[PDB]
Amino acid sequence: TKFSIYPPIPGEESSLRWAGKKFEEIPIAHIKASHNNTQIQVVSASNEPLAFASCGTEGFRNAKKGTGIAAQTAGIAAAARAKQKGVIHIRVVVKGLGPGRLSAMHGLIMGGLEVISITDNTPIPHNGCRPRKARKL
Amino acid sequence: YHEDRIRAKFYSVYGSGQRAFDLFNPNFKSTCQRFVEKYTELQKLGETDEEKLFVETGKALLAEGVILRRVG
Amino acid sequence: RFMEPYIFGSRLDHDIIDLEQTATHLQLALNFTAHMAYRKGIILFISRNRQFSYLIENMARDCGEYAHTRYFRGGMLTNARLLFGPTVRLPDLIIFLHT
Amino acid sequence: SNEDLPISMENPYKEPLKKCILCGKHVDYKNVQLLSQFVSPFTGCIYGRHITGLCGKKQKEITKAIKRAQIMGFMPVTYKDPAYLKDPKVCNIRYR
Amino acid sequence: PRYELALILKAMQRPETAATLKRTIEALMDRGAIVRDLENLGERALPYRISAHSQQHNRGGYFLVDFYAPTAAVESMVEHLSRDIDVIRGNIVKHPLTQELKECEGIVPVPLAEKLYSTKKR
Amino acid sequence: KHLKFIARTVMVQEGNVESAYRTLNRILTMDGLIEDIKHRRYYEKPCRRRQRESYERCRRIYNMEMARKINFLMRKNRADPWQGC
Amino acid sequence: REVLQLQEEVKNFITRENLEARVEAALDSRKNYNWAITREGLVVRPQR
Amino acid sequence: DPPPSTLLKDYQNVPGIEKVDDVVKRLLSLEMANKKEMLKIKQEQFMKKIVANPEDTRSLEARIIALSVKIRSYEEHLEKHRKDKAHKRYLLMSIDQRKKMLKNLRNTNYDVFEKICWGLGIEYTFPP
RNA sequence: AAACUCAGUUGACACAAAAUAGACUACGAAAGUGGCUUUAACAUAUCUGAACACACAAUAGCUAAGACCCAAACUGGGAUUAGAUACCCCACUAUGCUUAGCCCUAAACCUCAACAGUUAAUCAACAAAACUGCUCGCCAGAACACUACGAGCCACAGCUUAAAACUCAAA
Ligand code: FES
Ligand SMILES: [K+]
Ligand SMILES: [Mg+2]
Ligand SMILES: [Mg+2]
Ligand SMILES: [Mg+2]
Ligand SMILES: [Mg+2]
Ligand SMILES: [Mg+2]
Ligand SMILES: [Mg+2]
Ligand SMILES: [Mg+2]
Ligand SMILES: [Mg+2]
Ligand SMILES: [Mg+2]
Ligand SMILES: [Mg+2]
Repeated sequence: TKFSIYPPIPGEESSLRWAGKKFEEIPIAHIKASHNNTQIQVVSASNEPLAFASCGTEGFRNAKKGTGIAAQTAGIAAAARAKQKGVIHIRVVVKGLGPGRLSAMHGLIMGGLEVISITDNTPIPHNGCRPRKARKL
Repeated sequence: YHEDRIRAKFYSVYGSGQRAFDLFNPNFKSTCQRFVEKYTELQKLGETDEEKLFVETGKALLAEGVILRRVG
Repeated sequence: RFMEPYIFGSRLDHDIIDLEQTATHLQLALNFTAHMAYRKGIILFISRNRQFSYLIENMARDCGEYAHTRYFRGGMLTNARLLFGPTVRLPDLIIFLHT
Repeated sequence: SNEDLPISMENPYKEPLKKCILCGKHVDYKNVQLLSQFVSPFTGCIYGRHITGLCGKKQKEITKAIKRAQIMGFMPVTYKDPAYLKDPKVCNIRYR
Repeated sequence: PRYELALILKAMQRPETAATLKRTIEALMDRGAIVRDLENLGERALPYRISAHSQQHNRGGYFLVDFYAPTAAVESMVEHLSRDIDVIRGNIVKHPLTQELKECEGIVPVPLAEKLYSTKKR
Repeated sequence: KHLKFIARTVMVQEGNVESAYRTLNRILTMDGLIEDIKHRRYYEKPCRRRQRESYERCRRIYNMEMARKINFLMRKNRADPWQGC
Repeated sequence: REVLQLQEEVKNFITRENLEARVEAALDSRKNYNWAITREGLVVRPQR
Repeated sequence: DPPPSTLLKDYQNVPGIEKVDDVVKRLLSLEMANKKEMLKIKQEQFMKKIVANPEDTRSLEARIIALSVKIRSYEEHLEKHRKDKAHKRYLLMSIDQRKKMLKNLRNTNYDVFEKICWGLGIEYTFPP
């Protein structure tokens, strides 16, 4: 066989396992990377919160929150908290295009947790609420 | 020319063929040209159907020693 | 456009030149060239086609006439009195192997 | 006159037009597999005609069928139906 | 004219599905429709979690009802399909077989627009 | 309302998380999702959007024509066969 | 030809007489409208 | 309006159409068709009622009858869709075109013009 | 900085808006129209034809009654400023939406009137190659003047029509 980037289908005979668990059982790591912040929350497969971290929680304030270093620190803290709760493998889902979008992941990798699938869930209204007018300077 | 339709049919059925074109020779006759000549003479004999003329020309050329390798 | 009358037709998007008109035009051109040479005129072949340049030059040198296949400087004919001299004799006939 | 004069007729050597893969075939909103063959596996976006290589008529038909299937509960909107990932790859897209 | 009704029914047992299909076809005939055929596309997971009548459904039974009905009836039928609790979704369309498969000669090679500017040197 | 971990999901291959992230980013760029996300931050007025789309179409057509012309004329770029003439 | 073919087809139509039988037959059977297209224009049918 | 049981214009001359099944008759009736077939049936009825030669469709009379049927359809549509400005314009333009055609017919053939006005119920009035 | 004590995952949930398709150039008289379904439906094959009527006419706006996601004149803060406004940040309103009427203005622009015809000997320039026939509308230095007056209009700081005197040798 060969590797497939497509995730294994839920309710399908997939031989792939991670620590004896199935893909639908691996806990989730949500990373909201807003233009000035990075919030990371780890939940179980049954949406049970386990670890939460953010640049504000780490102590970074104002523009320091919107930095890759702060996102990496938040990722490291969240990964440490999850590891203390028994989390090893995670499926990372990320929304937004903040500066820490990748950096947080790096921190979440530096904490010892293994990322098995990178998922994007950026909110994209096909056409919904009208966005704010363009800034003039 | 009238032979253009015959040439188009021949190229559709058989393609270029092994016999390459010696364009330098002014009297060179290609496989398509021999097929056209056979078609014309057979039509002059009296046969009028296009499919019958084509198949009889193919059989006659095969008898004459022409490698008419059909593509389809 | 102006070459349309001399074109016999188009064969698979390739123009074919009517050799019937070409025969008459070439007869007229050869007769005119022969008459000019007979009158001891100056004949200047011109062709910027590099591939044939050498050959054309040789032909000129073999027929006792003049050739110009290299780059045509601005004013070889309209300013010949200044480029060559006030008493220079311009060619009495110019033959283009390539126009 | 002379038989050697060229005759006026249409081109016999002319090749047929490159018909699109869906030409002559009915496109239906219930054919979720065929519609999924022309959407992005990851985002569900409808590919353009420069990718699908389809004519304008068939591209419009495919687009309308995809929209109808998505709004009528026959086809996922935000991605490609996973059971149809093994279908032949007719799109000219390269992600890797 | 000819209308095809695509019907996503709530996943349930065979007696309930039969009763719901019979009720739907009976309503169609009451409104004046003539049912040409009834095809069962089968039970499958919905592409998305459709919620109907204060109930979220993930799977449903896909069926087709081809029929000939007067135009003025169609709207009424839709209203009935908006009130049938066992119907996850119902959509009436002009039947695709009615539309003619007009011949497509091919992807004609139209080039870019020519002579868009004057012939003077620029 | 859709199923999770099917859309915009890339499986990591032997732990090369960086490579998987780059692949997902390339997928999003190719599908145009990044363009939409960044252009929907602020409202582009319809006249501005039409002008931008027309300019993009003109630029794409001009670039394709220039590339085709360069490719067609590249054949002439061989070594000079008539050196000295 | 069209009207005669319509006459033939009406026999197979669903009426109140055979409504239950046709409904049960539809419930038993399944119709598949999915089929793929290849780069060569050849239709690939699915397997039941 | 013609009765809903009336057969379509394309099927009235089909042989054996009176011996077919009742469901077949319903399928080929105006009830199971859209409004265009009803308009065609109305136009054919008006043609048979008024014009001397119903075969001729390019005659001024046939054009006036068809335009009158279209005007009737537009008025029926605008009874429900009062805010449809496009069909309001279509109705007014069709009325003006019918007025022009009636003027031409009255100038050319007056007995036929009177028959048109009586059959279609048109009350010709000179413009201000 | 102000203010919120809310934020994140999941679930339920619109009278708002309509990714990708669309690198398409279609429909409509124009304005305009890009989610889906259904109904109704896209005038006239002989052309032209409104200060002379009928019917339309983006956005903004008025009147009345609703809808509340977001956006947002205005306003209130926050910064900033000597202070204040604008820009930036936050909150919020008219308004954008629906219903029923009004208002009838746009760089309402393909800045190239409608119809028919020609490619033959090009054309001040630039723009979208040059013309012919025919008809309607319009123009006759600039500025005064998208003005005054008169008249009409559901319009009341409005729209349409539209001058003159003084002045200039230019525009
Ligand atoms: S190639 Fe025939 S419809 Fe597109
Ligand atoms: K949309
Ligand atoms: Mg007119
Ligand atoms: Mg007018
Ligand atoms: Mg308006
Ligand atoms: Mg308004
Ligand atoms: Mg707001
Ligand atoms: Mg405009
Ligand atoms: Mg006009
Ligand atoms: Mg004004
Ligand atoms: Mg005024
Ligand atoms: Mg006044």
